[PDB]
Amino acid sequence: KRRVVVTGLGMLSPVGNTVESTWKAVLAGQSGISLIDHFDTSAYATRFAGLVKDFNCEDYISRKDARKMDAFIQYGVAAGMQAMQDAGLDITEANASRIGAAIGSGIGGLGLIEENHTALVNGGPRKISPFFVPSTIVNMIAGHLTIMYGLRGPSISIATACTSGVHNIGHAARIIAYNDADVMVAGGAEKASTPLGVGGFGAARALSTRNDNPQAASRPWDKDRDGFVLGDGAGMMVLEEYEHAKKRGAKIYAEVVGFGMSSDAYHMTSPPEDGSGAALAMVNALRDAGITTSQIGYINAHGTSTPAGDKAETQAVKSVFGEDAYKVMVSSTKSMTGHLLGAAGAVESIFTVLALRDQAIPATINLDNPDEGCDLDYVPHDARQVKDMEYTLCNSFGFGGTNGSLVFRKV
Amino acid sequence: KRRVVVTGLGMLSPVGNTVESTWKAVLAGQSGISLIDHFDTSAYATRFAGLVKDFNCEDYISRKDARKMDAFIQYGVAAGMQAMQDAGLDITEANASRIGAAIGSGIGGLGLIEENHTALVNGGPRKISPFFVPSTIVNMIAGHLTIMYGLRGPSISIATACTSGVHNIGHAARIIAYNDADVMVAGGAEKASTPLGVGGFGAARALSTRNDNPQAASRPWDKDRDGFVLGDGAGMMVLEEYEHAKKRGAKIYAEVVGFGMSSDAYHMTSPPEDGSGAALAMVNALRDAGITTSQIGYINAHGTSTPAGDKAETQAVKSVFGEDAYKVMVSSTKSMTGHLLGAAGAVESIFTVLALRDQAIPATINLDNPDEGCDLDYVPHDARQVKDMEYTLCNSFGFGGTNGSLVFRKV
Repeated sequence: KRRVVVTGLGMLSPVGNTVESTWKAVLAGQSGISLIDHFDTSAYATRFAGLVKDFNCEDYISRKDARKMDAFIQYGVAAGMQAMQDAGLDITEANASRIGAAIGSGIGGLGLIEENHTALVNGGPRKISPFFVPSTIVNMIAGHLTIMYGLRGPSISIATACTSGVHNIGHAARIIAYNDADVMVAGGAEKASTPLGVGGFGAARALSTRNDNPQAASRPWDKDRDGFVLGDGAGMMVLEEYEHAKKRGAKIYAEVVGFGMSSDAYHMTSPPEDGSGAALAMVNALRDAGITTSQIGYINAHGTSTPAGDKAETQAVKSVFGEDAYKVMVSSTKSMTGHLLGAAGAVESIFTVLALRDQAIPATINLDNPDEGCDLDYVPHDARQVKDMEYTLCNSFGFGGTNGSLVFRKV
Repeated sequence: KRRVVVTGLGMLSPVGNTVESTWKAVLAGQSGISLIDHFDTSAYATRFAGLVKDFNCEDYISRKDARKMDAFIQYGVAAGMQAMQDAGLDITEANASRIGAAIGSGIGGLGLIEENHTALVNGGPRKISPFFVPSTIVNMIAGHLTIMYGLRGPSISIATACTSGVHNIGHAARIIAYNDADVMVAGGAEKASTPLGVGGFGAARALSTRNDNPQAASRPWDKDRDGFVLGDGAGMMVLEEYEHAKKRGAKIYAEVVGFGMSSDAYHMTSPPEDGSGAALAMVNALRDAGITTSQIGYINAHGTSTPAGDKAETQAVKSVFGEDAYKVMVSSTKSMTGHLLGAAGAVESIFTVLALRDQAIPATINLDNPDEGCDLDYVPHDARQVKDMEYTLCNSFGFGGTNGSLVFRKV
């Protein structure tokens, strides 16, 4: 069996423009939630979001090109480039066929779709950009990155809303484990903080409305949560077959040991009280790892700060772990970053990897008051330091009842 | 080692609302290209497309549900049911965890994004539909289907533009072969005949402009081809593990034996003149099959009717098959259907499977004059009848330079 490892990281988040800066901010509990100011939020019930600050795409992409790609692709490409240099692979003609990509997104280029539509409405079809389609569709990040680095291996893009990042990472490992690839760039990127994005989620009343204290709005498992907080960003991993990485002597962050999947088959947006589908996914990830519930130190929960959702996940954690539950620490970093959607699973899977490296677990900020049936150890306010920890569990449960989990092992 | 077979078919296309009706029209060489009507095409250079005709979604799903769906989700769901009904699956509780879905789309619900955006512009974020997000994002076809039939297994949605159909089917087989599921519903759906969709491809100058003779416009490998014709529809397959299929006495259409992936790493929309990316994908699908070039009877080519693209595919077939290039028959059904994008790989893979069943090969209509560097047997005008064919190859080469090919075996 071919073992798969993480040999390169890159990311853009609301609390940092690099991996390490974001990780520092995460451990120190700094919030990335700000007020939106790039469009008039007068009529909107929600006026804040987790935004990427001081991002200049001209470090990564010339502006001539950056005009041919929606912001979510710009993030994705940037984060991909970070991971590539972090990996330090040599791309040769004998290598190319064996290096590919698995990068997705939940919503994609909403921003550039809005632009082009207004242009169409105002000026007709001839005011539509000739690069409309390549700038907006979900798989164009991998499109840009493969071409940039001359990667000619398998290239896919899984779009499963909030489960994108996890699914992409997971299936990238499957592709490598199947011998179809030796190296994969995997992850997700998102920028749904647009008029339609904020408006759309607002119309569904899935958004928090605590405009008076934005950085306290995201409060998973707290009593006064009123919906999730929207966030932008991109997370990217370089996955590699294990012997291949050592033979070239790469820095090896962690091992991808388990990948489990399931669906709720319940409701399109809300999860089941029981959490059967979420539980199913973790059981599967664990079976894939050949590992028991009592070997897991930390669970990066979905933890979206939604009423129904946060309850479901806990009930699912209790169901799977039984009563290793209270011994195990369960934190959502979404208290800081907000919900990144398609990039959520990728950015959070990086935290679970870094957590193993540094043996430090991020806290769930704004957990001032436990909810009714929320008794587990959510690492309430400050980052713990733990020791001799070896297995991590990363969760994401997306719209459509799509569930996915990854298990990482310390190496 | 787990073998994967096809136990169910369902589809919606420009030439039929069922599989057998579509198949009939394809063998009879009927065109599905019509002039567009659901918006004013006065200012558009291209005013025709392959449209699904006489489709009523209330045949399949109630109008309240119908209301919360973009057209591409409606098509996908309808075809999903057809496949499930054809499969004759007994969904019990234990069974349920072992059945999932892998259904994608290249562009998704562009139509309803236009509608809600126009509403927003006219009335503000409070006139956005509360079902905006669940009605537009790509992975909601699998979402509805899982809920409908109580499927709790793995659920993904690969969004790789024109290659979506093939990647979804292929990875559905991988999931089954890896043992993460026993049954998988797979395929793609597309509805890009919208003002922004036709305008977007029109802006890129990739579309045909033969408005005077719409049904002769799609003419792959002809000398006077002037771009692809956009098409709509949805194709779906129920994939299943061989032992599981026989034990229940299933209708077995064929075997999924090979799956190849690659990327061009060259340009965002145009393919290279070789061949090389397309060649890689075919070679890998061949290797996956454990099979030689001389064992494949028919190639359902990508064949979009584009100047560069058609020449590239031929050259790709030359390099791979060598001496058998001329012994092998190569046809694109896009001559009649047009290019269905993310549903192209799905609907055509069905043609490759039906070809095995009936030992009949569809022609590529409008082939009046082969191009200069075209020397292969394209099945010029009429459907051919063949015997002893055991292997088929289905190709799809989509934007972003992502390539895929599936190998099917008669059994």
